[PDB]
Amino acid sequence: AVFQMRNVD
Amino acid sequence: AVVKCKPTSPGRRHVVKVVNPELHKGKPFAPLLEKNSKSGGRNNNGRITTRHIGGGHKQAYRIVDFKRNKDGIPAVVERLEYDPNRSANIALVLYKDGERRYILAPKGLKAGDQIQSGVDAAIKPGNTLPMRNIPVGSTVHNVEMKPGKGGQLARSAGTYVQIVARDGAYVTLRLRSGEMRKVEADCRATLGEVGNAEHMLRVLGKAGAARWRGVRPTVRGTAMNPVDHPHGGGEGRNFGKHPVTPWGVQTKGKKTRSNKRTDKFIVRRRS
Amino acid sequence: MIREERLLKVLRAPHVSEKASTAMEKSNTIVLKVAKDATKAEIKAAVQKLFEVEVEVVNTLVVKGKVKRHGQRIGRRSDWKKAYVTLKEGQNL
Amino acid sequence: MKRTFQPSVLKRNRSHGFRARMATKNGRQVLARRRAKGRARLTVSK
RNA sequence: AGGACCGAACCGACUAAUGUUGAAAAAUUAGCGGAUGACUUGUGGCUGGGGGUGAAAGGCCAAUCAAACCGGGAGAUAGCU
RNA sequence: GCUCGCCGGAAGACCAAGGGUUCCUGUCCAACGUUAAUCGGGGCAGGGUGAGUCGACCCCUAAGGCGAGGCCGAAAGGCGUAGUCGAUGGGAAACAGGUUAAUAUUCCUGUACUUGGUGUUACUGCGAAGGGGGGACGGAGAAGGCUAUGUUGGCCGGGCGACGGUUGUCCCGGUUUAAGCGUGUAGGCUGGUUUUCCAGGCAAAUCCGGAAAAUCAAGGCUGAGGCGUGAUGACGAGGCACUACGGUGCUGAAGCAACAAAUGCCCUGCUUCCAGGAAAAGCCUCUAAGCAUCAGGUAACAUCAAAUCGUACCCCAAACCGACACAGGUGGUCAGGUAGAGAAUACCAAGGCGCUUGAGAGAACUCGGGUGAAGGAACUAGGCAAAAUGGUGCCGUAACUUCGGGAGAAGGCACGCUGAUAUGUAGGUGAGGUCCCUCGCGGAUGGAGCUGAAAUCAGUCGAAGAUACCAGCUGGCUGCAACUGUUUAUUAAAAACACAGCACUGUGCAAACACGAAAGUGGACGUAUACGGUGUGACGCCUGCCCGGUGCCGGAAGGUUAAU
Repeated sequence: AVFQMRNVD
Repeated sequence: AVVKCKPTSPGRRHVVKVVNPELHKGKPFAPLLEKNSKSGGRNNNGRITTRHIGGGHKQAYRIVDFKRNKDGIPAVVERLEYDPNRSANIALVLYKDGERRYILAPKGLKAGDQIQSGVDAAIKPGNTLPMRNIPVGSTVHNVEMKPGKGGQLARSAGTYVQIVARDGAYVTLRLRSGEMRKVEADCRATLGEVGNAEHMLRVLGKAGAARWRGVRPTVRGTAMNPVDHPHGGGEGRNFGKHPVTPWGVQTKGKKTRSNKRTDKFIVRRRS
Repeated sequence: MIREERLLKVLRAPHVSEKASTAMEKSNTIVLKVAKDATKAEIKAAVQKLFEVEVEVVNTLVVKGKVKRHGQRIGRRSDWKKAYVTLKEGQNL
Repeated sequence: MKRTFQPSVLKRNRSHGFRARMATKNGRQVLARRRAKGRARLTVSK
């Protein structure tokens, strides 16, 4: 599945 | 005689049908029918050379007698018929020998009319005779561009072409566009004008109305992306860029014409 | 047609089975394997001469060879064509 | 969910059959490479 | 009469729970939208990689797409770990 | 083996796709099965797929592919004519019963049918790659006439009830039969026959079409279904009999009527509406080049041939597609009883299953549910989730509006059972009797029988009668988009996209534009009331000003300027 998303802290 | 539709449910309120009661309902004169399969707007390469074309109801092509080669023989109308391919109505005239051919219908046409092609033919609407016999200023349609080629001019409904001049072998013609253009007098032409002048009145009235016409939805380029169309991006509609075709040719204010060979026939630009 | 030499190879081997015996003791239809090709007529004539008995009607079918396997290696058998030669009142052997 | 693989022998022979390989020189080169490599199955069928 | 109404098949996937090394690499359950049409679907073709297609999300093109996959140039380059 | 439980518009059955012996039997338990396993879709072995008329092959053609020459391109190659291939289409013909452990429209039994070869006889103008006809087609809607099928009655066979009754207005079961053939009805379509003439259908024409006459009014085509035949039978509940207790032989009663009735048939109809609805062959006819006592053509009989290939099993799944015996995905066909509007839903028939780990204990906690006293959003980012509303008939219903809406607005009443009206009414269906008939599958008269709601009155039971399943929450202000749709398959269904409409601009046809070095196509077998591009986004009121900068059009003297 791994997915994606992002890490905008 | 157009009749505005009553507002029963949305997509019906704005519809304006153009009924034509004198048309003969029923199956088409079968032998002259022939197949006309939809192209989808694609060519032999399979690329979409022309966008916004596809789908729609199937249509069957019908041969029409452009040349009107049967001079001298009297003709009589049998019945009017609808033509899916064209704005103008077609008509099934009966030649005295029993041969039948479709012809574009003049506004003055009615059932039983005695139209007759020929050089010696009397000047009444529905006749198809060479322009050399035609008096100046008479309404004219279905004009041949070449001697006996057919009659590509004024095929559309409500169109008419006045002949304002006859000097030389040529006769000058006034196109419906308003552009002037010389045409050889030897070319055949039909007197009067086609009667479907109500054709402009239709307004479709729904989003799905274009679907059977083979028309496909139009996506504006500003809503697209820079990679797909020169317009696009800008975060929130915007515009900025000078308007252009997707291939980059300048839209609005650029004559694409480049023939030169036919400039001699162009007496004047359209106004 | 005959051309005896072509017909002689048609009858390569009888195919005995428990069902075939019931076919013979009741339906009087002898059962045997035939050539991979051939036809309904040659199979008939082959019984008309060498079996010296009249044929009522001939039937044909092809039984696919069941696949076998041993380890990663596999081995299909071979296809063969069963035939049902119905005999008249003149049947013998 | 529907799988990407939706088998049909008729499309299969037409798309990847020996005749398709013979349809053009580029397909014949494929067979030439499969032969040079050595293979039990030059194509696929029955 | 209707891109008309309620509502199964059929199609679609708005909410919420469960699931999160699941029964399932996106489902199930309880509701939902459309359901004579711009409908859905079977079968068989067409458009081939800076190209295709797109009622336009830069989405999709065999579970991968701000440029598919396979092989080759190729042991590319890397002042970096 | 005896019971329970689930589906039953399927979790039953069938075909295609696809799989490829998983099918049947014997035997085996290492490995395969999320457990043991004598079992299995597992190992081994044997057996199993029977076609003139099911399908493919075959004839024909669509979108297309290929393509003699040809056109074009550095080469490879691309395009394309005549042609050829291409079904998801069209084109000749088998139905019932029986049988096997597994195959049956295939074998057997019974009754049949089509197209050709050959022969006999009779009559006679036969003959294309050509002409014409036919094949040959849309959406929606309206009924009517019927069948599949069901209920009830009658008939026949069987049963007097484990517990108070049950020889009667009782209970149970059966009441099944095709293609073919004869008959040509309910209907639908069209005025027929004959003579003469013609610039048409590339050649010709007796055919089609056109034009003049004459004559006559029913001439023909199409067509379900019914009724006969097929059928002295077949099937058949149930018995008589041997019995490897898994069955096999024989015999075998009644086999009708009435009503209801479809999504199936008549219907490729009819009516109606624009969006005006493939292609060719087989088929019916026409002659030409030709044969013309022939060959051929048509008809009755007889005979022969109908090959090759598929045929087992799975078919919404354990076997196809998902790495799995995986809660997913997979097209068409068959459509029982009761209630109901219904293919919804509940309970059942036929039939298939209890889903390949179980036995216990009855902690939290978690998941799936039921109920809860008092309060009723005090919870929370937020009425999220649950709860609630829910049917038919009738009363009645506002602001606003493009006068169609809003609207099922909102808000209420009635709803079970039984009797009477009427021992079953209004209606529907329809036999006998009677009469008329150019006499048929006729019509009128006549009304039995069957079927059958809805209403009123009265009575009656429960806390509750649309009692279960099934089955809208409603109103008010306002933002946005006109609306129906479409969109990030796999976190965003939206105000985003589309949209009809409006406007601008390009384009006179060998069009602009677009694919492609080209050739050739698309646009379009269209012709400015058309087409392309751009912007805007129904409708109503409208849409002001600025050409300095930027872009573009128009203008041709001068300034400037390339190759030469």
